[PDB]
Amino acid sequence: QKTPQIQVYSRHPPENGKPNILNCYVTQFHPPHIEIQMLKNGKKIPVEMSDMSFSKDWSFYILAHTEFTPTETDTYACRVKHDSMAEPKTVYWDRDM
Amino acid sequence: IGPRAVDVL
Amino acid sequence: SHSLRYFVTAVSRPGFGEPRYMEVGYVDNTEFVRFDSDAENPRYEPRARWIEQEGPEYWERETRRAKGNEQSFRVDLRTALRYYNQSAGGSHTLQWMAGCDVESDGRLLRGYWQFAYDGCDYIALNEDLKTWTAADMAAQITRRKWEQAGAAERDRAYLEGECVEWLRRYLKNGNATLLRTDPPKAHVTHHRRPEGDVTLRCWALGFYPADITLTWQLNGEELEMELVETRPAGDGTFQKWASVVVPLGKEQKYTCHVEHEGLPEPLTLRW
Ligand SMILES: [K+]
Repeated sequence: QKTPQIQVYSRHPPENGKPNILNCYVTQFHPPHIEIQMLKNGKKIPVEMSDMSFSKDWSFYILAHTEFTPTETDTYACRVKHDSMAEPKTVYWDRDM
Repeated sequence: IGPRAVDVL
Repeated sequence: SHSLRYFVTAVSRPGFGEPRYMEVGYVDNTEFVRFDSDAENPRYEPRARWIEQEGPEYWERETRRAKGNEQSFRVDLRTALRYYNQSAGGSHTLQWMAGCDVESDGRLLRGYWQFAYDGCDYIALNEDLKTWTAADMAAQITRRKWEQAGAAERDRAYLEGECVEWLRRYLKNGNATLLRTDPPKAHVTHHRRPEGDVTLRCWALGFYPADITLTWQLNGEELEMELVETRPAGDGTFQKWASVVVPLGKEQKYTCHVEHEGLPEPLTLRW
């Protein structure tokens, strides 16, 4: 069992008001069964998922994304459930990272 | 083109 | 040098029915074909424009090979259950990587043919392309069967033969895409901290392929640095950043350095 590493970030440098894409990039997990959700102010967004790949160390990776328009005040997150962890792991978008 | 895994475990 | 590689995964689905079965092909780390048994009428599919030049014969023979592999993988999964004394009701995965790394002169630099069960090394063809490394007792049983069958000889024939030959063909036909590069567009961002000092973040954006070096220097010595893993933009290009914490008013003494195969030379920038 290998624990997923997550990054949450925009496609383009985030412009309040300018339309963009939010990504949730999940890597280094095994087994391949995983549940990934994207949240906007705590609520589930209805999200495309890349097809699954594995890397040369056998561990899987996938890219979730969704269309979005950043504002001063909207918070966003990626939540991941996988058998390697007791509890879902939530990572919040930081617009500077 | 890709390989064929014809020998089984 | 260049590489052609196939990455294959089978995942068993306890109850009744076929395992999930997937194959993906790469030339120098970029995906060009895929097969997925969960598609409606599953075929080998192109994943880039350049490989679409291949005719219906290619697509049909590759689809057939994938479906043949699906059956071998099904047998493989059931055999693995017996060797490890596992029950039918759990999900298990078998992965395989095979392919060739080839030099300028056309020499085969390394061939690969290796398997993992449930995420751990199972059996691998050694660099000599004649003997197998077996991770455990199950894989020793497999090894003895493959030694008797002369598996390695046939595997090596693919890796030295078709693998090399097809890689050269793909590079000839698709080198505009496969060898394409997009240099990084870099900039520095400036973030005052509550502590009164500044984070400088050096961004590299829009680059292809993935490999890049980002560093920070102070008085032209390297150094303190936070550095995210290279990540996909979602449009085929990659992103990375590196950051340091510096005094407010001393931003100008720090330089960010970017090396990437798409650049005519190393990039040097500041706030
Ligand atoms: K192929």
